Amino acid sequence: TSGVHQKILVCIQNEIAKSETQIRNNISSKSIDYGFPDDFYSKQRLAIHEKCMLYINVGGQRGELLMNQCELSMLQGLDIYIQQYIEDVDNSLL
Amino acid sequence: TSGVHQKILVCIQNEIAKSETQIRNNISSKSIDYGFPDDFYSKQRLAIHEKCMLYINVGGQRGELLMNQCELSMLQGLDIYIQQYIEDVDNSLL
Amino acid sequence: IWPLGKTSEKYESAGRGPGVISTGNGDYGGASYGCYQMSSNLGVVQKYIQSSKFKEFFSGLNPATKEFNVVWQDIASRYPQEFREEQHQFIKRTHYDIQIGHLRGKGLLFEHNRAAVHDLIWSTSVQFGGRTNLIFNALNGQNMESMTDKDIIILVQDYKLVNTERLFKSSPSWWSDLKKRAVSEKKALLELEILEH
Amino acid sequence: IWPLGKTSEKYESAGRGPGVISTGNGDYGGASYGCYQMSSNLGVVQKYIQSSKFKEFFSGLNPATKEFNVVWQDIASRYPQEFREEQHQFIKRTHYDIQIGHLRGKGLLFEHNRAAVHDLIWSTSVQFGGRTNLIFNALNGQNMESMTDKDIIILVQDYKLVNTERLFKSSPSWWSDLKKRAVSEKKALLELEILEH
Repeated sequence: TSGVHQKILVCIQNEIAKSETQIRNNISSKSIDYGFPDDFYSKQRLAIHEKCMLYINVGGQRGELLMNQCELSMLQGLDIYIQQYIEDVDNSLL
Repeated sequence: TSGVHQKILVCIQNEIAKSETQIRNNISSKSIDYGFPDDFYSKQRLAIHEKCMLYINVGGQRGELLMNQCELSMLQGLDIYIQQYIEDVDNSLL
Repeated sequence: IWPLGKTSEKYESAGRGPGVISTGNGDYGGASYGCYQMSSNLGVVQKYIQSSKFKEFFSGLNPATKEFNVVWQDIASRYPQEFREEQHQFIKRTHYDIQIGHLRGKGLLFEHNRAAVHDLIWSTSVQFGGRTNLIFNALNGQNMESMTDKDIIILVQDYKLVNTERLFKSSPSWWSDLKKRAVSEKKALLELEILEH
Repeated sequence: IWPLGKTSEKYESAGRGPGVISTGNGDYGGASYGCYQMSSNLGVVQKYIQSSKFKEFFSGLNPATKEFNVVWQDIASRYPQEFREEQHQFIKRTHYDIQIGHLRGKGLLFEHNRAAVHDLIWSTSVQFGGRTNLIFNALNGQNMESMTDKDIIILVQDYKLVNTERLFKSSPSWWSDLKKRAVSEKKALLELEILEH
């Protein structure tokens, strides 16, 4: 990247994309004991977006890095949360 | 509480109430450099609700404890996130 | 003559009448209703009203509102025995029966035993859900006779007690009480099994 | 004759023409446009189009769409100098001018100096925002002469470099490059200040 702003953005956004994909794949998996609502990903993804977007107000490129870095952190959390939930439903029901 | 389910619920819910209140108070504080959208709390609070509510599927009272305990954890996180954001905007702008 | 679920009532109903309404703290606290405190936030009281002989008393009203609450307590005071009994039956269907039905399909039969084992089934089904695997797991790899009511009770109550931390990771603050409960119910259930015969 | 912002162009425009469109990865990646890659996801390209002499070319079209993109590259190929120049001016207004204006109100004046100090102002305003306090803070408690262009440059570039970790907590993975950048720009700006006179 050599400090090129846009190249940094591309790198983080690729990680974000991987996280989003892993989360949609979990949710999609078909057993209705998990009970994920229809628009669950899209409503959570959006909520994460609006939260992280406040970081633009911090100013300039730095704001974007923090914003993109927040989206990544929130999605990584969402993903772990969902995995954990799936594991708990699995070992609790019969 | 002596293990009475409902008494446990009341205790956790009181902590939740305190967290919600601390978050609304932060958001409400008036300087438009922070730029919180109008329905920011209510949309985030709702998103947190739908996420934690999946825990009911784990079954019975245990599901409720986990659900309520998740709401508390998410709100504690949201609160810290918002405080941090406010501190970063404050020491970045002029 | 042993009321089903009596062993664990102090954790579930805690001596509440059928008119007991509590208002919840927090944005999503809502209101909780009756002996077992059906939560409107969880959709439970709404489901109960859908099925109740009292359904039409609540027509056009919604939970966690002053008007709903007046109707709820009117019914409690005019039909304390009817209301209480139907509330108990609603919990029985939504938990006890479900666990009985699932254990029947996994091979486990209790048709029927002393009130003690059925109080264990009730208690365990309300605390962990009508589809919990905790009993079936407590009993895993076990010839279904040479198994007395006493063995069964000891087994699942010991299982509940050692799995308290796994089952309640998120809530280490409530471990002490949750363990006290499993121990306390073990003792009550063994005493009840003897008084049974 | 020194193009304003030239010292940091390799971090901002990186030799892109005014027709450069990149598609973003992720649900909210959108599209980024021009020499400085105005992001549609951030609302930036929309704001630029609102103000552009080319506004009506885009009538009824939206960013991150095939049709918008055809218009954008048509304008780049028919007006490469005009498009490039106006894009640069849009960045100047949204960053440089703002930082110049705020420093003027905090007491700091640069009317004007060698291109080097103004390239510092540009660079710093694009990287940290038109309202950043980083320059004003780098210079805190300092008589505004006995302050050469060289002192100013050394001061804010040293400030940027030691505050890299405080300013970018969330991103410790990009520290190495972020420090290399501040050091690299310090050297370029000092060389430019000398070539200035």
